[PDB]
Amino acid sequence: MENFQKVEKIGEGTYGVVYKARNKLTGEVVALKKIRSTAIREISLLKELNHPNIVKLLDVIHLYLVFEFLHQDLKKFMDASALTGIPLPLIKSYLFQLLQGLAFCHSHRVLHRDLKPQNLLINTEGAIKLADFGLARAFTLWYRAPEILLGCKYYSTAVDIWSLGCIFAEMVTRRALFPGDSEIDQLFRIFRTLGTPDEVVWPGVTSMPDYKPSFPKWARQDFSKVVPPLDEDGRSLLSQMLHYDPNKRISAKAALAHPFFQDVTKPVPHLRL
Ligand SMILES: NC(=O)[C@H]1C(=O)NC(=O)N(c2ccccc2)C1=O
Repeated sequence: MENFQKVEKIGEGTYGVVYKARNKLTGEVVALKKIRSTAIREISLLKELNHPNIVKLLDVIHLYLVFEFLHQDLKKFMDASALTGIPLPLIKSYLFQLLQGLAFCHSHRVLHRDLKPQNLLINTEGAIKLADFGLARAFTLWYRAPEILLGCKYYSTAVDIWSLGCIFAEMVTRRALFPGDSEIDQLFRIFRTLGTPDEVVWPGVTSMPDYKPSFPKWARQDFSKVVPPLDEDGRSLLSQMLHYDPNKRISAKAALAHPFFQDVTKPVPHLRL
């Protein structure tokens, strides 16, 4: 658009093509997202959701969304760190920061609903920020909470804690926890790991729209097997983020007080930009 000069195509997304652009009025570099009234209302409310761990929506040019620009996303970083693995102190700092952003948005009744590594942006200062926050409501299974896969219509902020659980496990193991090709394959990958849910562990699950009594019954695996060699604090946190039951699932604000974060620090990553 006339205020901007597109500098380079960054890539793509569920919403459209993403470009690095330069504001000609001010020389600021931004991310410009070309999208494919209640939507623009909703998208616009997102302008007021400012937190240091949420990528800032600067304006909405009715659609192009102009966002604050960051050089790298967590998927690129993990891919680069795949041989060696991200050091624990950094995983912990990132998790802590993402929990802060979530707790903020969740306090304002705003959910992401589509968290994935390509949506988590990182800088050289050690920050990590949530991109595309809110855009789903305003208008890749791998990070989807089981309530959504089972057809719940009124899912909650819990869904983002699940997604972040899955990411936390991926940073630690250097492998996606639940890499599904179908909703059913997504769900079976989950069940094969945490076991097939039932009323014991998830009260009301059997009433979910897509629940089937004929689901194969798998036994739960130990978390020490799922995220070796994460320590006890980390595993304990992770198990609470990955509870089937959305009401048992730890809140972002609760997670921040977990003892895994007792010695959280803010390391700086090794970025090649
Ligand atoms: N602000 C953003 O949403 C973008 C950003 O600043 N930088 C960035 O690399 N991306 C991006 C991330 C992953 C794939 C394609 C583009 C953003 O979406």
